[PDB]
Amino acid sequence: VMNRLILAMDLMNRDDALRVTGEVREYIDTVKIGYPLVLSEGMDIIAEFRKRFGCRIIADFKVADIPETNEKICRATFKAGADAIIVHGFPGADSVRACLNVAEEMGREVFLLTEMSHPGAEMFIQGAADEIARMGVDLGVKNYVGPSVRPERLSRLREIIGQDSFLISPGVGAQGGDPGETLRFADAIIVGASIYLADNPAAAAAGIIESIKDLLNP
Amino acid sequence: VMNRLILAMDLMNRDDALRVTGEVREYIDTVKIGYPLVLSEGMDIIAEFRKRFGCRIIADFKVADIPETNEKICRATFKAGADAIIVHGFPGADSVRACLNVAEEMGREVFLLTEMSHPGAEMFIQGAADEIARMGVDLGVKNYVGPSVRPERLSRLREIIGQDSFLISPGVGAQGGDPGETLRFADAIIVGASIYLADNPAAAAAGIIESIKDLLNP
Ligand SMILES: O=c1cc(O)n([C@@H]2O[C@H](COP(=O)(O)O)[C@@H](O)[C@H]2O)c(=O)[nH]1
Ligand SMILES: O=c1cc(O)n([C@@H]2O[C@H](COP(=O)(O)O)[C@@H](O)[C@H]2O)c(=O)[nH]1
Repeated sequence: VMNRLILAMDLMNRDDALRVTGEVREYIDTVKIGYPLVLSEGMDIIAEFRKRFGCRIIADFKVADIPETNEKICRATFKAGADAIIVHGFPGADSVRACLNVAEEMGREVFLLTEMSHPGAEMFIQGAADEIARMGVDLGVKNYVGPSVRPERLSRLREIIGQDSFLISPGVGAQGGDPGETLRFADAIIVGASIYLADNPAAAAAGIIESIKDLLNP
Repeated sequence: VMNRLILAMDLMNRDDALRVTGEVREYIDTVKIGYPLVLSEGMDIIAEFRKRFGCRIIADFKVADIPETNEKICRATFKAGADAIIVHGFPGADSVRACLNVAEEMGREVFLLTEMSHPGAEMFIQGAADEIARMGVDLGVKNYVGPSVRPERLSRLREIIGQDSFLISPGVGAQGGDPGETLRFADAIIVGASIYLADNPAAAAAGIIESIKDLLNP
């Protein structure tokens, strides 16, 4: 992940999407694309992004259905060109395994979302996060997503998943997470509104990259 | 819901979807449309279904993001003409409230998914299900989704939500739930593959209904 910085492109608008991303392409080669954009402009928006930019794309679909439906979702997502897909753990091991199977059958990647950055996450998710993380480990998951906003559960997550696993962390910028601190445990940070909304996308990104310049490489 | 029967249109081919749904319109006026089809053909498939069949559409997106992102998803979804959207409870009250807001601010409905039909659901969901349903009641949620395959959990769900709430239940047909016993608690059953993968979907819909006959009306 170039500069350890993944853009969360949640603009809901094909033209502003391709424009903010084009304006920051110099700084990032990895884009997270979620339902805000995909439901607004269609799954073809993924390809148009691979063409224009030759970036990597993480489909942030928070897959959370029964195993049979999860398989269909993954299959469809990977057909539209996504390099990876983000899957919920709370639905349990069979739902996560359904995604893993399709991923490998198609040589792509699954990220397991173990925990979330918003206040409601404390209600049910936080209490299960350790067991969801261990479930991921037992399942052979290598990629994880954890919240930058509470650094101390990132650390626990790192404990459980080992330094072998790849960890990416949202909640940076808009939600108040510190990029520097997050990267103590996370391999890459995810940043949305801080970049794509601000007056000067390019400058907001470069300001972020400077702030963590001592954390770049390799 | 006509004949208390909701078609889960999980065909991923547009042509096969528009056609099988066409063949059962006699029997059903409410279609659940989920990500298998939407990710294959686009959000426009919802409006198209609406302007061919004049049916209510439940957008089964198992919304499960932070509040900010949930809002964008609900807006995008309702703008493509969905009458309702299905939202996960596990991410907590703020995420669910986020959807309830767009819905109320757009005269639409939210369904709260409290518990699921697959074996994996026992891992984390089952243990939180009562508390998630109670959270639903407190938020003022009026529509719910619960699994037909675990009849004692349905009964339990009905206790908590009241007879005032609308309850729809999947897992009938393919996953082994019986329509009759389910409707003892649920207002409507959801049926997917046991209809849409049948040689004569029309026929299959009738066998379910004919067999449901004593539970029809009002
Ligand atoms: O726990 C999580 C998991 C996420 O995927 N996200 C996602 O990360 C992005 C954060 O964007 P923003 O930088 O504007 O806060 C959003 O797309 C959101 O859905 C999150 O905020 N918290
Ligand atoms: O607990 C649940 C919740 C669901 O939404 N569903 C959905 O209901 C439908 C059931 O389809 P089928 O009748 O072919 O089993 C699928 O779209 C599935 O994702 C489910 O099976 N169990």
